[PDB]
Amino acid sequence: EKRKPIRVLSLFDGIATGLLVLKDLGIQVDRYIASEVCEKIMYVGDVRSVTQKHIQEWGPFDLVIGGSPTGRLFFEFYRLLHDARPKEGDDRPFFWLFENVVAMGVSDKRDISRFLESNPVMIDARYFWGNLPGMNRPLWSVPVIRHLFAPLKEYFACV
Amino acid sequence: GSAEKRKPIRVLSLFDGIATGLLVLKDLGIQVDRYIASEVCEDSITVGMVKHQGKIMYVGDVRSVTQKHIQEWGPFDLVIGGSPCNDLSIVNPARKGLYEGTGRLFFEFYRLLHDARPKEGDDRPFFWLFENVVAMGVSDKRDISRFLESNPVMIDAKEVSAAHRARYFWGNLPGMNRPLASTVNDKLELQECLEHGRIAKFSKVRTDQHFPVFMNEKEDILWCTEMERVFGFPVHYTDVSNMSHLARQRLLGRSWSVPVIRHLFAPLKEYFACV
Amino acid sequence: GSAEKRKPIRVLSLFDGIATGLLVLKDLGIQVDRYIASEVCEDSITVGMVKHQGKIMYVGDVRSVTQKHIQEWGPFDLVIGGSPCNDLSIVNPARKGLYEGTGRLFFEFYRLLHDARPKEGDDRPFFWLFENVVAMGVSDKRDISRFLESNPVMIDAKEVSAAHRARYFWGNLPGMNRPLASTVNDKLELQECLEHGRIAKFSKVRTHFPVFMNEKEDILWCTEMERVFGFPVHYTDVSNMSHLARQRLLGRSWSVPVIRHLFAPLKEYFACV
Amino acid sequence: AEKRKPIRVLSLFDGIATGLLVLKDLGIQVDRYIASEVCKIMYVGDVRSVTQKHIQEWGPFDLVIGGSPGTGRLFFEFYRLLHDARPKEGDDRPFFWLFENVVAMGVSDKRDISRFLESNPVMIRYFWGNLPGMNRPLASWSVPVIRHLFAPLKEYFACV
Ligand SMILES: Nc1ncnc2c1ncn2[C@@H]1O[C@H](CSCC[C@H](N)C(=O)O)[C@@H](O)[C@H]1O
Ligand SMILES: Nc1ncnc2c1ncn2[C@@H]1O[C@H](CSCC[C@H](N)C(=O)O)[C@@H](O)[C@H]1O
Repeated sequence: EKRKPIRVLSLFDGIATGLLVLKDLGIQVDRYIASEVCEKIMYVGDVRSVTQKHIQEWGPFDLVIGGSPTGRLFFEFYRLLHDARPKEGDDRPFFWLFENVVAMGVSDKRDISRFLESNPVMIDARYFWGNLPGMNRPLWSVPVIRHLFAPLKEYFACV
Repeated sequence: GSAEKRKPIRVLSLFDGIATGLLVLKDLGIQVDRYIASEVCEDSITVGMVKHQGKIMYVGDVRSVTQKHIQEWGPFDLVIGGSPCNDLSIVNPARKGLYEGTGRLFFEFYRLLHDARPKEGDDRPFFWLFENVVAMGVSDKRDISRFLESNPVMIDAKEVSAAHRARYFWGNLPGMNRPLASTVNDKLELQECLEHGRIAKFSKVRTDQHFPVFMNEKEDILWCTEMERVFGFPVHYTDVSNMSHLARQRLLGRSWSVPVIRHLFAPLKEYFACV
Repeated sequence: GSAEKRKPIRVLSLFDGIATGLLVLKDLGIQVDRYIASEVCEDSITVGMVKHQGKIMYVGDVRSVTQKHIQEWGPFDLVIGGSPCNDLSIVNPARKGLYEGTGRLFFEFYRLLHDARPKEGDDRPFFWLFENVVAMGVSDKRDISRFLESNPVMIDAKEVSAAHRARYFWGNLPGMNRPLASTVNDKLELQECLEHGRIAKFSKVRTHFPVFMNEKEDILWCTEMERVFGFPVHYTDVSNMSHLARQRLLGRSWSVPVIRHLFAPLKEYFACV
Repeated sequence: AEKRKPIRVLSLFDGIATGLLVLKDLGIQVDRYIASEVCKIMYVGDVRSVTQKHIQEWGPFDLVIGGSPGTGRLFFEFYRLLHDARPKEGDDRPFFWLFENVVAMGVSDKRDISRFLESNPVMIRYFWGNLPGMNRPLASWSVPVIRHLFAPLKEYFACV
């Protein structure tokens, strides 16, 4: 019931973008685990090696971020999301973000919006899906993720 | 470890095809509470609609099914599915893989399965089955096994039928890898599947330059009824809706082998009501 | 007026189609000694050869059967036939008539019948049946009746089935004009012939779109037409035939209950199971 | 097996009195000549009015002729008359027939007529018949032609 430092799971293409944005906002970090798709802050290698058991042991996680500024990188992210989400009945704050380029298949955008149950924020240009306050939508990339992540200051401890 | 009357089974069937799951469950004597099927091909929907007398509740495209739908229509005891394989098969040179094309339909399964399983603390029996081809990329198979947290069982219908048909089966059904029982009911040879006045060249048939049957003086391919027997279906199972022989052969070519599904489903008799 | 054991019936079927005659004879319990069929359509031959387990002896084009063949293959007790009608039907404006085109095929029947008739002094029972359409020219009907020395009986399958099909039957079968029995097997309504989840617009089909399904208009399915003409379901589900080929085979066929009505008095002449 | 008797003729020929003139040219006695067209020497009108019973009553017949110097109607009416007038099995009495048509006919028509009559035609016009001399192997108005064709009839029937 009190503000604690954030714990992060990153499938982002830039393994350190999330940590830099978080420290840029002054948010304390108790955990930051980075992974990549290829083909305690910690690098864990291929996402193909991260099992659900690893997600359990390293967790709990408060933030899950992924994407890159083809669709294989989304579903992997999706998997991690599913494995890191709080179970039903747990109301603790949990947030996620997924970025991709606007130049994508219209089918890809529709599929991602369906799977995430959310419509994207367009920023001229990139697409950003998330459940942060302000990313609710109808129907480098560092400072923009900073502004999008700003509401995390009202949920986790700041230094 | 508690006592209760065994209840009929509730099934969610994605990519249902010609309703092999319901046919097999009925043949095992398992009572079916409800059977919700997701399918888009109108020929397959007509087959399942006719041959099972409107028991199936069709819900259309698997991508039109939300988690809210799974909760409101559920609970489900059995979630089964065999997604399209044209973008997974190494035979296709234009295959887009598991993550693109029609391959990503697999994730819909992965999606709805997760929406359908019981919440933590619910010890109710819950079973699932996902089927696909053996001849896919090693990376595709590895990734499917990663997402399902299960390693597949390889079963070939040739052991229990007259068809060469090796498939991967992921799932938590009891005793999936157990040996298959060969009974008298199974037609192990192609000759047993042919119509009167036809001779089989080989023992088993493969799904060129081969017409598998001789009729009098000429060569010939299999008839629709003969493939129905080859795949284990009742004769004339696909004889609906004026569809061409090519349409029926296509429907049967994508389907599950009935005795294989029967082998996989049989242990469900110890969990649900039986007629 | 003499005594003898009833023997199985010997049949010559010209223009046999999908072997309706053998089906009807079996359904009546009449034992069939031999069934020789003349037919040229490979789809029809396949239907008859599969559905009757090689009992039929196919002899090909009716024009390749000589009188010596009738003697050597015979004797026959029953000679049946329904010759093609495309050149007799007034619906066809290119019709060549009874004496030209495929109309003259009738005379082949007329020929073989006369080759199969018992000789003078032979009182053995001998029956024959020739069938064709009602919608032919008056002169063609008069000439068929003159060559066969018989006047036709008009029977419409609509009395014992869900199909409008009025046909002329020449022959000497006992009591061909007697009233038809509407039994319990008879599906008099098109609705009784449809598959699950389809609704019939009309009581009897005349072959627009005769059925509704899920608020969508549709033509008859193959099994539904099989029921409409009185055949067993899936009787024509052989040989990878297109749906159009099945509809063609069924559209040329005899109505099964009508042939059953016509053949039934044969039970008092031949061995029955 | 008896002495020669005058000939009895059934004519469906196009040309009502051709056969009688040819028979008189050969000096053959005629006891009966029944003439008909498709449209004791009697004309009887339309062949549609001629029945098996009329054939039996006016008969017996020794010679049946038909044709013309579509072909289907003419030939099939002739074939009906030939069948009705033919001697029954066991009757070995002399019986002959002839059918003429123009050579300008459908090939299928020629094949069908040869099949029905069980004979191959004499080309000259086409002439089918069973007279001695009209026996032919498989292929690959003016009345003296019928005169020579009918010549063998004076060895089977009485001559004036
Ligand atoms: N988007 C979609 N939603 C639901 N079903 C789909 C679909 N896309 C394809 N399908 C169906 O998925 C099926 C995969 S083949 C599986 C057939 C089934 N196992 C049987 O035994 O009959 C095909 O029939 C195809 O029509
Ligand atoms: N020259 C020929 N010799 C034998 N059969 C022929 C023929 N020409 C056409 N036929 C056949 O004669 C049939 C006439 S329709 C009669 C069908 C049959 N009464 C039934 O109930 O099924 C057609 O099937 C056609 O294939």
